[PDB]
Amino acid sequence: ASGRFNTNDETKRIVWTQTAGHCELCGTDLTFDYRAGKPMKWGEVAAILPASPKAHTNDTANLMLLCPGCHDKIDRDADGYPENDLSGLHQAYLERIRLAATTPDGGRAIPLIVQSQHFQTINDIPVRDLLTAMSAEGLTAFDQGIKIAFAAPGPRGRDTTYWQNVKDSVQYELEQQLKRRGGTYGDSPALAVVGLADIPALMMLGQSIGDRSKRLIFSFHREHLLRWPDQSAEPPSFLFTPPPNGDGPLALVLSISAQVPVRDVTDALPGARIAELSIPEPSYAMVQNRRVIHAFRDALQIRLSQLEALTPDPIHVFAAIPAALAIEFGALLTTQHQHTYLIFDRDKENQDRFTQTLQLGP
Amino acid sequence: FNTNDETKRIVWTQTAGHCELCGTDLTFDYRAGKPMKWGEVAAILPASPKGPRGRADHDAEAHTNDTANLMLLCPGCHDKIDRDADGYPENDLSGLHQAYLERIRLAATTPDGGRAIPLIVQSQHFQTINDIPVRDLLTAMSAEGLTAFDQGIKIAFAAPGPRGRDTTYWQNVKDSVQYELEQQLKRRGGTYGDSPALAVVGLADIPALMMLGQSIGDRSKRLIFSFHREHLLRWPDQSAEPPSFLFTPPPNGDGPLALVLSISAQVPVRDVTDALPGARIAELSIPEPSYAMVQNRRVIHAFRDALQIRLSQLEALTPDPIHVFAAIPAALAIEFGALLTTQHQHTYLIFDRDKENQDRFTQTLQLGP
Amino acid sequence: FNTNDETKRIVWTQTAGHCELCGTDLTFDYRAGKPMKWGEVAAILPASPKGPRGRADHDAEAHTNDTANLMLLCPGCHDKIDRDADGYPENDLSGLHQAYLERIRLAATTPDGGRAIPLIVQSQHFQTINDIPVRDLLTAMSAEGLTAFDQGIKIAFAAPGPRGRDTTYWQNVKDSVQYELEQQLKRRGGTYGDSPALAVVGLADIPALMMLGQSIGDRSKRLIFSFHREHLLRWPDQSAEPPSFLFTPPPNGDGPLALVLSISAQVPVRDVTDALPGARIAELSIPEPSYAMVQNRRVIHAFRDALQIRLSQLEALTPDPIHVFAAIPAALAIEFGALLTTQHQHTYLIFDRDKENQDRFTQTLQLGP
Amino acid sequence: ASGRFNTNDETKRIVWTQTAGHCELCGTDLTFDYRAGKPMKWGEVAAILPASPKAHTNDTANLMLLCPGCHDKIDRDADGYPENDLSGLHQAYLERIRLAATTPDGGRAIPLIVQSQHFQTINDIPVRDLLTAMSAEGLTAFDQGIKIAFAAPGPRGRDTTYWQNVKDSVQYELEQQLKRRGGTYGDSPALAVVGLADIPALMMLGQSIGDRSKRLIFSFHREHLLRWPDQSAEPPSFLFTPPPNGDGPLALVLSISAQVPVRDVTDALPGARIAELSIPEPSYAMVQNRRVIHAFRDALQIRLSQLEALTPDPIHVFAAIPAALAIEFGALLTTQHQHTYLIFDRDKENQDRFTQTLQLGP
DNA sequence: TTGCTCTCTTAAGAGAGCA
DNA sequence: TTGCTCTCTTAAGAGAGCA
Ligand SMILES: Nc1nc2c(ncn2[C@@H]2O[C@@H]3COP(=O)(O)O[C@@H]4[C@H](O)[C@@H](COP(=O)(O)O[C@H]3[C@H]2O)O[C@H]4n2cnc3c(N)ncnc32)c(=O)[nH]1
Ligand SMILES: Nc1nc2c(ncn2[C@@H]2O[C@@H]3COP(=O)(O)O[C@@H]4[C@H](O)[C@@H](COP(=O)(O)O[C@H]3[C@H]2O)O[C@H]4n2cnc3c(N)ncnc32)c(=O)[nH]1
Ligand SMILES: Nc1nc2c(ncn2[C@@H]2O[C@@H]3COP(=O)(O)O[C@@H]4[C@H](O)[C@@H](COP(=O)(O)O[C@H]3[C@H]2O)O[C@H]4n2cnc3c(N)ncnc32)c(=O)[nH]1
Ligand SMILES: Nc1nc2c(ncn2[C@@H]2O[C@@H]3COP(=O)(O)O[C@@H]4[C@H](O)[C@@H](COP(=O)(O)O[C@H]3[C@H]2O)O[C@H]4n2cnc3c(N)ncnc32)c(=O)[nH]1
Ligand SMILES: [Zn+2]
Ligand SMILES: [Zn+2]
Ligand SMILES: [Zn+2]
Ligand SMILES: [Zn+2]
Repeated sequence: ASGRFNTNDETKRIVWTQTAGHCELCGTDLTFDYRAGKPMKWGEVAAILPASPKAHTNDTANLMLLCPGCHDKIDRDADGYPENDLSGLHQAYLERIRLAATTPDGGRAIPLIVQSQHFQTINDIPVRDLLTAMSAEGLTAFDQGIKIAFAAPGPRGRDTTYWQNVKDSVQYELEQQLKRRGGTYGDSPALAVVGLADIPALMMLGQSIGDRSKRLIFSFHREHLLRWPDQSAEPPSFLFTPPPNGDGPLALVLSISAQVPVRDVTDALPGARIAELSIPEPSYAMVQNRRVIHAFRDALQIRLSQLEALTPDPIHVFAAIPAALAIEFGALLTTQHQHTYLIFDRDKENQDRFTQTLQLGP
Repeated sequence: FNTNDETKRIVWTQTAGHCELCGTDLTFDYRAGKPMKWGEVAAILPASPKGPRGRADHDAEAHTNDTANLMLLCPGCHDKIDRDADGYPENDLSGLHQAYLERIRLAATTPDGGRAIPLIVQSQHFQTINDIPVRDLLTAMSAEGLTAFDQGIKIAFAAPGPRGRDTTYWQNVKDSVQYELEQQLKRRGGTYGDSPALAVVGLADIPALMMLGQSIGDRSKRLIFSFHREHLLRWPDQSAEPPSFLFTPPPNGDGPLALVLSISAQVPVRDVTDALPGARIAELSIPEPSYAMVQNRRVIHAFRDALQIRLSQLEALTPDPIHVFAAIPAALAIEFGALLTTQHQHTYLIFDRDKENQDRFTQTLQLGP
Repeated sequence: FNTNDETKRIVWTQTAGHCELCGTDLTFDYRAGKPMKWGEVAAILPASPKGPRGRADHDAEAHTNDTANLMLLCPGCHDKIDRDADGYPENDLSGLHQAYLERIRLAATTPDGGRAIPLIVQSQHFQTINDIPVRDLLTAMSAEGLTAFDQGIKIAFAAPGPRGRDTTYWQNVKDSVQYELEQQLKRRGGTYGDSPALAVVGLADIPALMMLGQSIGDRSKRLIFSFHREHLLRWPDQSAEPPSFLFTPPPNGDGPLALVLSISAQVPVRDVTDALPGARIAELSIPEPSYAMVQNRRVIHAFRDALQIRLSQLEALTPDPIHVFAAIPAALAIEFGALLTTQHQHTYLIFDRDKENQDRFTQTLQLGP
Repeated sequence: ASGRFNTNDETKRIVWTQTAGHCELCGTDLTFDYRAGKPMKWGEVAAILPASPKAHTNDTANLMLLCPGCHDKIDRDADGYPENDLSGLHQAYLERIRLAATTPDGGRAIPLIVQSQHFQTINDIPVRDLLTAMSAEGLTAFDQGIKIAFAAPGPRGRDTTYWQNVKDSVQYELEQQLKRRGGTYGDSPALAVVGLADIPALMMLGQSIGDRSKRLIFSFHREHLLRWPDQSAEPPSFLFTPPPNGDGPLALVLSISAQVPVRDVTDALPGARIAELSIPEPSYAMVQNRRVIHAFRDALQIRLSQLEALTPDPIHVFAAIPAALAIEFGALLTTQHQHTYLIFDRDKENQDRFTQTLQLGP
């Protein structure tokens, strides 16, 4: 349409970069020639047009990149300016490109390693291993990682005070690091967390971090370490057997890492009515990727909704589950609603007898 | 063995002139104000096989101008990846490169979808951090073609005090929804015009989110978004078919009418009748209650349609208030509120789980006229 | 013409291995976890006279190892100053260089002064942004030798609602001072030990800051800091002599006893008697009321001593409450509160300016037993 | 004392850098030899000692730099480890060095230029000029500056609605940019602001920004532009003449840029009782540095405390003051306390007649 | 078993005949 | 009046005789 707008080569380079080399009206990639091995004729495969009718109309930011076909459908005056205003559409297009181009700063993250004193001695997880696993997924620490070890219990054992001090220790550290807002919008950083400790302690870590913020669990794997064994693996089916009817105490057995024998459960809890969540082939190596953790939580909560409806009384939990799953179990039970859960764990200093160690509830 | 000028121009173009590893803008110096191209076109596999990530089986000449091997980096990111090859291996750099490039391509091919005011409303009544990232809402908006003129509004309720969610707490929630939000929309009004749509995501007390919905319904157009435990602000599955919303009508009687919503979880009847003796329970539910069920916005719209039907039926049964006991996702709480704006002008008394009374349901806010 | 290794080692040493223009740590890569020296020793005046800031009268060889011409910079800051010489001229770069070096030298020669918990308490009752920077408190602490194990506690009151500073507002202020703060000190307790001192700075409602002082007095040791309109958290003048705190005793009578504090400004009597008819006014003042008068902590201590005297005298005059009308700096409001902890256990009724009643003084909080 | 701890050269370089090359117990600069032209003997002028008695005792971060004199007063075992723990003192010393080394990120800042439509046309202030003035003082923008121009008034004039829309426009922009927290501690950025507009509008900008945050005013100077004329200049004395006694309206004349004639004040305000704040030599060029602005505010508030005490009635303001001073005047009057001020300004389209244009108050 | 001199590597702008 | 080839500049690590 009538005239054409003139641009020097420097202006062309600027407009091509801020648009990512696509037509702003149809989205066609105007670098097709290069992708094909043909030389780029930058000034032939694109037209540059001011977005507004004819004193910043020529400022680079108010200049548009269009393919020739879309440029030909634009009515223009003898100077190459549009007759109708496309400023809104153009500024919107630039905004979508910037949001995508700035997405890497959405990775700002706090590293957090939590261990028992025992696994810290036998199987220390250094910050370096968490950082490289974080980096490969786009999660970017900006300061020193938090590396915590759960305090050893005194004579009173792991009583309510012990567990409340654990939760305060973890949350004090997290909140200080979650004040370190940054990036394009001032968002709090993401949390990148790995745990290796007894299952009740790991559930208390889940109680501490919750599941209502940008948070990514990582997992320590005997063979693959902090790297995910297989990003393309599909989560397994989580099989459920419902509890028999009766008045005995309700028990939830989680047979994920291994098959828990019923006799060990009824030894610790006489009269137990066992409901069980299992997978077809229990294995210590089952946490192939993060989706497995998400799938476990989804299946678990579906069944806890059924079990909590069955009775007002506590649900007694006997879990053989991987560490990353134990954290997600704790984080799931952080709504306002609180059913009473009594967590049993095997005491390795008392011939692996299931022992009640933790209570979650109102 | 140098990268030619056409290829460097392509690298700058397909990355939009930002660092692929940290997102900083490399086309301008914001400190002193001069346009400048201060990035570096960086090689993943080096020319020298002795360099970082060096390999003997790498034909350097066959890849000098291969943009699969060339990243736009700030000088600092570039200096670090060349000093720590084991920490920044080829396969990890290549995957981040391809992922960065694909996000830009998808933004460039997304058609304009209009404008909206981003609105985040979140509570502090959990015993854990609760925080919706702004970037993630803006990104979900952008995936649908929606842009905004600023990063929008973010309201965080004051936390409960030493007495829990008491009368003062709920006064404060009201003031946040009915005064603070309105004052911030007024200020930003003008930039967005006469009737700007609100792109809204909530994660807050269920009675609060119902009050928000009522307040924003009608007054403004609305595009609902949802926070999801696995997918955050991204819709889990745009192809998922909504579930069936099963309704159970109340028994006949003179007892108080209760509307139970069992969507996130099965609400036990014993807990309703303990709070409201003689309750005549009507229930909306899905076949498999689950926290994860908000798969796409069509799920939200199907809930609305199913409940709009049932609410008019229940208000006919009696002129006395309807008592709500709801285990529902946060986005559905907002939609429930929006149904009560001007049409369903019956009094609704909202019950909620009370951590100060052993998880019993107690009465919180009254909605309606 | 290259900088020798000894001089580069000096540059890295005197800058503590951080970028002199942006403060980033250049001794470590936090993303992937490897110690690495990723900075650059940069020349202000270049070797080539054609380069950025180039000059013909610069003997490059006489300055190759002159640390007055050499800055430790990140690669990005370095790349920008070399691309915009007019935006980053020699005289501006040299001044920032010398200022960076002198701050490090002063920190290194500051003797250890102990530990303290940083505590910021601020309101939202102004019609403008109100925000005390954390860095500035930590820096004032460090100038006195005080360090902390974390950046400390920062409490921001909820803003007034649509009814102004009503009963709900003051309940919330109380909960912030008496529950939120105590819960955060409990959590951080253990790291700081049995009796950790609080390095406290307030900028909040005068009655709130008095309530804070009462709550923190005795319970904990205290190092008071002050926000100043010109100097921020830095003491304006450590050599300034405190002013004389002039006291005017109340007239004899049976009327209500009023304590007027005219330190920031002269409180008009008409405004006291309008709020409290029959008031018998005692007044503490300085010769020249001014918002700027908190020149150093000795000024604060002199106010405390002057007022401790007068408060015991006034409580003897009558067992009925003392009515406070105060135009005082925020740090003195905190100290007033601390005097009322366990010693002055008389009832004090705090009046404040009310924007909802045309700037009249109205009653707010009651302090005491 | 007995043994000595051994370090390789790489460890020495790390310890010297994290301590800034000073003795951690006495603060002596151990780079004295270099400053004198003598070669550095790094291993002779300093000793490196673990801070804690004898498994991170040898980690670089737990290693101390001491001068030989202070090292000799440390009792050590045969391995060179201290017998008493200096970990607390050492970690404190490192913390003070880091706080100083990170001080440049305390400069993160939002640029803000505010102008009238008139001065935007006649004397546009580009962002570049503000940025370079910011940069020279250590203030560092991270995104595009805000550049606002006050809306022209409609038929109703600059009424209360006009002025409330100004204040909302300014505060909306500021607060969005003050969400861009960052740096070491998550602080909101500093505001760097320059105004060039009519004095009432500039006072409304001061009402919008306040004086209770990290904020630095800049000033446009006819000769020196946005750069300060003279950083070493001492502020002038601000002379005050008190108002005569009577019942007429109270007027505050500010004769800073120029001497305001009394007849112009009494023409606009019959019966005016004039109090005046002036300097010895009024001049358009008087804003030599930022301390001048601070000094003006301190002197002004001292006198406003006197005048507001004199009468409950409004104070009528007739100001010939520089633009930067007009902003600080507006920001001063943002406490909870509010006396009524009526601002008169010369109407350049009505032969420069002083005209009441703005009211500040409860 | 540094711990000084000189070569090497990687990025960039500059400019020189020509398009 | 780019708009490809080759030289130039600035930083760094590497390593080679020697300390
Ligand atoms: N076989 C079996 N195991 C049972 C039974 N009843 C309970 N369990 C417990 O389940 C866990 C299974 O081992 P895991 O490696 O899959 O998960 C553990 C667990 O989450 C956490 C703490 O260890 P532990 O107390 O031994 O719990 C073990 C078992 O007692 O950390 C995980 N963990 C432990 N070591 C590692 C490691 N090297 N790598 C990764 N994760 C680890 C029952 O009947 N049978
Ligand atoms: N399981 C269960 N929950 C019940 C029962 N009776 C009442 N409830 C309440 O329903 C909500 C279910 O959690 P949700 O995540 O599906 O939805 C909540 C809700 O819309 C809002 C506020 O949370 P809350 O007050 O805890 O209400 C919770 C429960 O108390 O926000 C949603 N929400 C909370 N956490 C998240 C999260 N991490 N991600 C997304 N949305 C969230 C009953 O019997 N059983
Ligand atoms: N001029 C004047 N002020 C009066 C009168 N009657 C009562 N007042 C109140 O005194 C305070 C004086 O301001 P200040 O800055 O010296 O101290 C305040 C005060 O300690 C706290 C809360 O502010 P506010 O409620 O406005 O109380 C203001 C006034 O209403 O914080 C201090 N504070 C406020 N702003 C700042 C700031 N920018 N920098 C530092 N401290 C600040 C009366 O007749 N006249
Ligand atoms: N001579 C004189 N001036 C009087 C009298 N009564 C009132 N005034 C006003 O004072 C201002 C003095 O000029 P300034 O340059 O020192 O400050 C102005 C003012 O702060 C703002 C708007 O300008 P204006 O409306 O002309 O106010 C002028 C006068 O009317 O911006 C400042 N300003 C204007 N132009 C510039 C500039 N080029 N550079 C810097 N600042 C400027 C009275 O009796 N006599
Ligand atoms: Zn097109
Ligand atoms: Zn980068
Ligand atoms: Zn830097
Ligand atoms: Zn010493």
